[PDB]
Amino acid sequence: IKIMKSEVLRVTHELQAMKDKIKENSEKIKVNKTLPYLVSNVIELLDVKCAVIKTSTRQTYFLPVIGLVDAEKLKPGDLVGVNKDSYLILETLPTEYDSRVKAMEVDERPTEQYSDIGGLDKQIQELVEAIVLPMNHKEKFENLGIQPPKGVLMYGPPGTGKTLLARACAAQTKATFLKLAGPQLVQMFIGDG
Amino acid sequence: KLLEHKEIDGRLKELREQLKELTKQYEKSENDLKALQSVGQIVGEVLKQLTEEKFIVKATNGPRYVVGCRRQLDKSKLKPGTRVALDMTTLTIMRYLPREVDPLVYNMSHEDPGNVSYSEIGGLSEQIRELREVIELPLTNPELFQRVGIIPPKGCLLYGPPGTGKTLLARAVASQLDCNFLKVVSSSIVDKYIGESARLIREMFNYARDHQPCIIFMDEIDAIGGIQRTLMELLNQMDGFDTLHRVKMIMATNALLRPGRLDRKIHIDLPNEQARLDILKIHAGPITKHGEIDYEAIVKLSDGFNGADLRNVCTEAGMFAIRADHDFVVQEDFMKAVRKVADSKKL
Amino acid sequence: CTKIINDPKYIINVKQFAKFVVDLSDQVAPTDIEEGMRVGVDRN
Ligand SMILES: Nc1ncnc2c1ncn2[C@@H]1O[C@H](COP(=O)(O)OP(=O)(O)OP(=O)(O)O)[C@@H](O)[C@H]1O
Ligand SMILES: Nc1ncnc2c1ncn2[C@@H]1O[C@H](COP(=O)(O)OP(=O)(O)O)[C@@H](O)[C@H]1O
Ligand SMILES: [Mg+2]
Repeated sequence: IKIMKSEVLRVTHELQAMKDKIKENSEKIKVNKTLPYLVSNVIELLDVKCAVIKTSTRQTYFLPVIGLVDAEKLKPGDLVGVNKDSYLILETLPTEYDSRVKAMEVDERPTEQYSDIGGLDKQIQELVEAIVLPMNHKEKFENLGIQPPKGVLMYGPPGTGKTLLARACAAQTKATFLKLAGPQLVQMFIGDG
Repeated sequence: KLLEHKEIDGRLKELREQLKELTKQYEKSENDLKALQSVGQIVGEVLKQLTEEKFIVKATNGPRYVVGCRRQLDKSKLKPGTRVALDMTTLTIMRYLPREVDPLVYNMSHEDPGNVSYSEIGGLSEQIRELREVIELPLTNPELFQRVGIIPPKGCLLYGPPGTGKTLLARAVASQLDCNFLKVVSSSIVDKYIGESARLIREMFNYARDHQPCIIFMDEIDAIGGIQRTLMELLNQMDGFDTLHRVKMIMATNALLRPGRLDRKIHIDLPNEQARLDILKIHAGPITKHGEIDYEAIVKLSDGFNGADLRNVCTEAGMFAIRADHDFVVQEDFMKAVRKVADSKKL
Repeated sequence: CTKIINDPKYIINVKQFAKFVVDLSDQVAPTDIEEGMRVGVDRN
């Protein structure tokens, strides 16, 4: 019967003291998290809990402590907003895609049936069986235990129908086509490509 | 009244555990608050040792600074080339860091201490016997080699048809040791005249020596840089001088044949049909098949004379099986695949 | 503003200088700023 009064009083007192002290600590952390958040990437994670961060200013700093996030929920390559000057990680950032990458996605879905391609029946069959057939089947390809090839290189003289076949494949597939060009992935800034 | 006290104890224990979890969360908050005061440290490479207490460090994308160590750091760990973390204000070396894996080195530094049986590479018993006779004796017991006097067994040559299993030959020998097993095919050792050297001739022998024995295994040197005297000089350089930790060269391609320049040369025999059956067996293993299958007349009709031909016909029989729900490939299907490929290869 | 974050946060690309996570000043409203458009930011 003593445990009622003694324990309830003590535990509620510790609850309230710890609660307002947690609110104080959280307020201090929030006010200390200066918003600018210089964006940086974790190039590697190493044990002492410590990280090597390459900032968007093209310079890499070692961090004696991780910061305000958890080291377990991190890996190489993640986007983290570090402090402008302290360079300490303040929060993790969701996967960010450049405007060029988003524009790279096919949204108009050009309409080109395979009937518009003449003289390439074997080539169309190879492309559809290497790029589309392993896509919407998958599990049965594993059932036969046969490895579907990872990539296809369409090569030949100009005007043979390479880009035409690619456009037709984008037309007659439900996959999210991601078109691009070689010169697109060439930029002034180091590491931009 | 006992049940009332028991529900009381249940609630009070819940409150105690809640306080414990709150205490853990408060400790994490205090830990991150303490972590807040920490500041980053610039990353650089120690280029040179000026004195005991003076160092030369190059910031990754900064200038070169003359700096000194902190104090309680083992100065021997700071060789030229090591990665260190300078303080951001006094620029003193604070701690050392592992190197960061470099680009170029992806097939030059990867280790494969695997166990690939000679059954996987089928139909080449004589070649694997010869490879063992060449590599095992120097690696196993060099004491007899230094006793007789002849130190260097380097050289070797496996000319034959292209892509018939040259890599598997050095992979078959991987049954005993041969961990690093680098593949630097037609590149990064000569580059026409000299272009790749030292940093592209010596790191082979360094990363082999700092680990278990391996095979630089340069490949298809008929396409290096795409000059002869340069190759003559490169093979006659100090490569055979040190011969670190019994690492051999397993060149594969098509007075260069004397000792010290090229050791025993073996012609990879054209895949015999009686060996074609073994190749087709060990390639057609993983693909899901049926009981009535039989690999006897295929090699009779399949005279494509290439191992990759066998791999591709194994894949192409399955590719035929993709049409219709066939989870297994029938003998007629293999026959169709070979009568397709062995004739398509002619074009 | 390369990416919008939802107090909303905004990731900005200062050409070659750097990438920052910033917020709008009180002068502009969140509706005006859209993803991918170029905006002016103070130097501090
Ligand atoms: N086999 C074909 N059947 C029908 N139309 C074809 C065929 N080959 C080319 N064309 C047409 O001719 C033009 C050739 O352009 P296409 O984009 O196909 O070129 P390509 O093969 O990708 O080569 P390049 O990259 O050199 O321009 C297109 O307008 C296409 O419609
Ligand atoms: N006799 C064989 N047994 C099994 N696989 C073989 C055989 N011959 C060739 N291969 C296949 O060929 C590939 C290796 O080709 P390789 O001979 O290394 O070409 P290259 O000599 O041009 O490097 C391997 O993936 C292997 O599956
Ligand atoms: Mg084109």
